[PDB]
Amino acid sequence: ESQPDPKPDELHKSSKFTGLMENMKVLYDDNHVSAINVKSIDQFLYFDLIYSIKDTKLGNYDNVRVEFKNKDLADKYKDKYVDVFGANYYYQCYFSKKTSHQTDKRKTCMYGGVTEHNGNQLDKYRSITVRVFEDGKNLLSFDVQTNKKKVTAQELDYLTRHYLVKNKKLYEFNNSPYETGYIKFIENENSFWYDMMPAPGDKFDQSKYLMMYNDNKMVDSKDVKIEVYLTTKKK
Amino acid sequence: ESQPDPKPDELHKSSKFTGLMENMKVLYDDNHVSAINVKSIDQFLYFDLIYSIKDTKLGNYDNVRVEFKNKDLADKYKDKYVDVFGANYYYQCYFSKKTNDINSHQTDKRKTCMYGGVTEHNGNQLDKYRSITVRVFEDGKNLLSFDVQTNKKKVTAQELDYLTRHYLVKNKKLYEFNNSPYETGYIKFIENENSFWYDMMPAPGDKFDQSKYLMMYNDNKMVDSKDVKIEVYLTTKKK
Amino acid sequence: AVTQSPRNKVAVTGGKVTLSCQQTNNHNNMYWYRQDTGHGLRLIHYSYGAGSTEKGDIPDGYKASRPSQEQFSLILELATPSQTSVYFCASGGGRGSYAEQFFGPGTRLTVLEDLRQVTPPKVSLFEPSKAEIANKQKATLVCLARGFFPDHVELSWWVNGKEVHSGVSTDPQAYKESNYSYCLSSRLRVSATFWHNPRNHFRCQVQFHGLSEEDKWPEGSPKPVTQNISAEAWGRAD
Amino acid sequence: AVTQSPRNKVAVTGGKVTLSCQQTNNHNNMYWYRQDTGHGLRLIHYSYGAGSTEKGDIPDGYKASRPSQEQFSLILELATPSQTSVYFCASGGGRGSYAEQFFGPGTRLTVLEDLRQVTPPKVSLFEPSKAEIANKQKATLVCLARGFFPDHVELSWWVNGKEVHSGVSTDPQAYKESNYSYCLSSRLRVSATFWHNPRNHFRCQVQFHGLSEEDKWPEGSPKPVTQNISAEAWGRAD
Repeated sequence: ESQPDPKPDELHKSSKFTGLMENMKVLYDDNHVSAINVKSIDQFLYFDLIYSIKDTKLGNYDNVRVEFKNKDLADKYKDKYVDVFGANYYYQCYFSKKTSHQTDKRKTCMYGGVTEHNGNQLDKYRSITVRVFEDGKNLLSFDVQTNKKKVTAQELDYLTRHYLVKNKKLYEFNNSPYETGYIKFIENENSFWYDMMPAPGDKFDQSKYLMMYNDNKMVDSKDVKIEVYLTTKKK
Repeated sequence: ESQPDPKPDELHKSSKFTGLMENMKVLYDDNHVSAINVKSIDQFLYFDLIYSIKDTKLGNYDNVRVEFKNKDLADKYKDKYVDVFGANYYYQCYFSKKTNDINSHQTDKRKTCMYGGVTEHNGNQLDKYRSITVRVFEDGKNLLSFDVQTNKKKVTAQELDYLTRHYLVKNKKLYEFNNSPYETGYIKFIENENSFWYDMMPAPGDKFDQSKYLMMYNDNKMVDSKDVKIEVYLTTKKK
Repeated sequence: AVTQSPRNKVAVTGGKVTLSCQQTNNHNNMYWYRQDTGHGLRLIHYSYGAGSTEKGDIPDGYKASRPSQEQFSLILELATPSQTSVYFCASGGGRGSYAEQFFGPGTRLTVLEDLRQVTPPKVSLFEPSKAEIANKQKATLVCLARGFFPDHVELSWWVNGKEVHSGVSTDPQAYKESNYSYCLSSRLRVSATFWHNPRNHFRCQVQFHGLSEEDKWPEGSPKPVTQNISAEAWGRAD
Repeated sequence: AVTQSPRNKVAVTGGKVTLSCQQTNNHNNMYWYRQDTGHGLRLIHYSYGAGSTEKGDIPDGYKASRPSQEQFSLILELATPSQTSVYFCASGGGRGSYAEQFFGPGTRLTVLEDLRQVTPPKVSLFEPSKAEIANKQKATLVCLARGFFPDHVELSWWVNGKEVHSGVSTDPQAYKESNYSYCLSSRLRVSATFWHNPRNHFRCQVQFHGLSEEDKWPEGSPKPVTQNISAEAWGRAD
């Protein structure tokens, strides 16, 4: 482990949140952004990149603003053909307005989720394994596919939670069947985790939560073991 | 007496009315229509007359539609110089619309309605203001009495009634926003041997129709300013 | 524009119900309220934008969803009599900032424990008398709709094929004449000569909204798919 | 348009308060509502035309008057704490028909049993740091008003003597920091270069509404007749 493991009393208790879990749920539902082999078409601020990605299905957007943790990340991907994938939001998705601007009609926002296209593709779809423990008891386990060599943690986080939402009711309209939960991404000896439950209060900010993905943290699809730890509600 | 006096169990009981007495009070507040030496400028229906009476104060109207009990009353005053005085209303005041292609109308902007309140101007004026007396009895006990001025020989009951209830409102809180301090009440207009009375309280229910109430004035009932003794009988609330 | 779907709906207890709202104002904020005679207009759930769902004054027993900028739905998974109310949708400015919001026509929803309780109204034309008071006229024509349920009705007056408003005195809201039956009256004051003119035609319309094609009717009995009922008359002699 | 007078008002218990409403729509109906966090928007009194005043959901404790087509006043003769709320006027269509009504800007009314409780705010400028998070920027400058009572306040941003709206994030509504004290925040996200430009002038204005000339200020203590407070700063080095 590299990042100190979450101590029990460090995790967000879902019961302390009283403001509709539907805002979290929505992020890990069937909808999300995905682009393959595309180049940025504009930029709002030094730390973001506007991608022409149309919502082929729902039709909610045409352009996606991808904000990063710093200017370096943006410049690094600016005018470079990459692949995009991530949980997006609309509420506080403020960007451009009209030409650093561009963008006419339908738009959404996200963080990180950028990876190079060439030299990162794989013939056969990789299959990582998720070990979910419910009060330590590892009752559930499933596989998460992909075909990128250096896949971002975000793409895996979405893929993992998605399964849990549909099969384990991870997130519900108003709350969750779990008190606490965190997803642990382990590579070699290094490991990092993310808190799956919202902060205390009566309101959830999708924008601030997702901002945890702005580091554009990538993981090696061959050296990754994912483990989800959940505590149930003591009914 | 001519009109049989109001039998106790015949008067409206204010407590049976649950719909804001303000709608009644308003009819007897400082505001009312008044026109001196004016002729009608149009007519909506055979039973009404449109006059050009501008509300110099509140500016709530420019034309006043005076409705009558019958066509005869209208024709009688149609194109005759008169004086107008009465408690008007706005809510259900529909009239004319725009002088039309079949409908005899007009009236451009701001308008109100009323019933009767018409008297000839010439030969009806008095140099000095006549002063009638009001005998108000609260449960028989004549505790209040005051005078009502006027300067017409043949003054309408409506004008006196308004002038009477008006004083009562400001000094006895006859009509309040929600209700009244009195259970029943009626004003008795006695001329000579002949006499008539008016029920001062609204009909039972939760809504007061000003248009229907004022309609009791469409007869344009006049009264001799020298042969009139006004008497108001009110019943207090048993708190 | 803010459109609501459906406009009227009667459902059984325990059934699922979803009310949709479509706006064309490109508003980020959208709301779902419920009007109740006694209570005012209460906010159930609102939205700040697509994918946003916040709870209002009374979220209890209601879910919602803002799939896009133009759609915001109110979901009742376990419908109950308590949810019988007229619902209003809006869009625009901030919560509590009505001057910025734009409302929809409203949706009447009634939750009953048996659709077979739904019965169309009985409309009739009447006429009072001065002998019936020591007052004056009160009102000429009278219409009375009764025996209907639920109370999804609209009453109107049409003299000579044209809708009138002058002299119309309709009941503020239908009253219950029994456990499962509503009543509703109206009055039309016209001129004596008008009523006495045998050439004039009067009409009292009553629009009842019961079950529809989307409603699951218990096969067997006749499905109450009635609509507009009228009571007509002509001017009578002097 | 629908105008409300006054827009803010703090009164003492037992005092008489009158809220006026002016419309330029030439609408027959006019309404007076009160919004309360918890309950919805409740009708107090309404009108059908000049001289008409009908009662709504909650008439108890209030009077009204429709002296003309353009005016509908709300009157509180014996003000009670219970009447503290935001009052909304409206004009237009019928009762319950929100799609036809036009609302006014609302009136903040607070009924206190002691005007000595009124206190102006304390406005201050701050600056956060990325070190406090593992996110990105969040917000540049931060403005916070606290220690004021009641909650009659407005916060705005003015960079270089010109009001801005880009990057402004103000609290939806002032929160109570104690029994008789409120709080309110805002943040202004500007470019690092602009912030680092020592020639730029930033300002956060806060409009606090308290006692006026009409208010019976119990003499002696200084009368809380404060108004617009400002927190200003310039750009700092790179």
